[PDB]
Amino acid sequence: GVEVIIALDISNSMLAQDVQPSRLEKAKRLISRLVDELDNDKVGMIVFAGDAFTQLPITSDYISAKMFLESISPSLISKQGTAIGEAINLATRSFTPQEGVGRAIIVITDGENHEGGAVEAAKAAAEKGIQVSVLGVGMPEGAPIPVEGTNDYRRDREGNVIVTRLNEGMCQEIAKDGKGIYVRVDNSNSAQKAISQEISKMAKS
Amino acid sequence: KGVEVIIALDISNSMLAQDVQPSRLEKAKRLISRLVDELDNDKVGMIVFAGDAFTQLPITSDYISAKMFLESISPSLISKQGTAIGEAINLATRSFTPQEGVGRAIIVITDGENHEGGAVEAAKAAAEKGIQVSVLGVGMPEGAPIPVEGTNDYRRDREGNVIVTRLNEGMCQEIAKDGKGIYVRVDNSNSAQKAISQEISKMAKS
Ligand SMILES: [Cl-]
Ligand SMILES: [Cl-]
Ligand SMILES: [Cl-]
Ligand SMILES: [Cl-]
Ligand SMILES: [Cl-]
Ligand SMILES: [Cl-]
Ligand SMILES: [Cl-]
Ligand SMILES: [Cl-]
Ligand SMILES: [Cl-]
Ligand SMILES: [Mg+2]
Ligand SMILES: [Mg+2]
Repeated sequence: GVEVIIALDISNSMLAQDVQPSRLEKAKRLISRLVDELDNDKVGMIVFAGDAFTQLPITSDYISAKMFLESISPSLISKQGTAIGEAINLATRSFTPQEGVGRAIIVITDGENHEGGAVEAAKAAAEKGIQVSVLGVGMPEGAPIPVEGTNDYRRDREGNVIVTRLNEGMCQEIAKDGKGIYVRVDNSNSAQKAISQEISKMAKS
Repeated sequence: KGVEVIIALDISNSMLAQDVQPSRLEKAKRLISRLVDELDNDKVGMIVFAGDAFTQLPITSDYISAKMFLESISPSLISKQGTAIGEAINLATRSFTPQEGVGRAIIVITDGENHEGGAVEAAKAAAEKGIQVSVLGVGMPEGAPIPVEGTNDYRRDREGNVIVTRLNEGMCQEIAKDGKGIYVRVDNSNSAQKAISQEISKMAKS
């Protein structure tokens, strides 16, 4: 039995629709399916934008895990930014006291505009027997972010349309130093299958 | 007291932006349809333009046909891209009846974006022939991306970057001023249509 903590980016950029139906909703589908492949394991979830917080404390209750998953939206966090380092640090503190267990942190993000700290956070996790993997959601080419109520798109401080890009290089550096894997999430089931197989390989270690 | 009205409609790719509902182009068509409903003893013609301009509807009192010619308008009518407002205005001035003593208007409907020059001179030359050139500016000055039909993607430049298109209010205003017509911004209300129909009515009565 292993412990998996998901660190899900819920910043505004995750509402981009360059993966269907959006980055965030694709990420929630993948998590749900990830949970379905778990056996006698425990799963927790952190959400982050400018801050990070524990959305789901580490649990074997998969029915509740899916209900908590389905209620996630960017409105859970008002402060904006991409605080991957804080999320990883929170996750490392969020595992159970048991020794001898395989432990994974799965960061699901577009990796965009992270100031600094994720790489070190991932390094610190790795040296505590935790493997940090990153699932990169979005495309490097860039997409605008639709606004639900209106017919407009998200705008920066100056009032210009925001184009958000997947930053794969950032995602890759985190995963390398966190001793996990990186995979790009696209419309297929490829990312979910790749991370699920990394989980169950860790389980048989 | 009949007048002659020629509409010069921008059908370049930027008119597929959806910052006015349902799009800049489709909003323009709906406005034109209502403009035609307000005509009485009048004639109407239509030109579409992007990189080139052509006559979509020769000047006519047949409003039923005018509306069905409107429906067939889309950007695929012209493949060459650009914003050839001057060419459209110049074509419009050649398209009116020869008859002297008749009020005549050219109504340019566009986001006025990336015009290379000529429009203001063209509008001035129309004005010197007694034709009043008005401009209905569609879109947001603050910019919008251009969705691609059927997909969840957006039009991209050569380098792969999302295109953002803005209404250029300044350019639209210069054209209307020198053309001796009015400038009005098109938004989601019926305000632009009523302003222009008012201008047309005012012309017919003077
Ligand atoms: Cl999936
Ligand atoms: Cl951070
Ligand atoms: Cl970093
Ligand atoms: Cl912009
Ligand atoms: Cl274009
Ligand atoms: Cl209207
Ligand atoms: Cl021109
Ligand atoms: Cl000009
Ligand atoms: Cl861009
Ligand atoms: Mg973001
Ligand atoms: Mg254009």
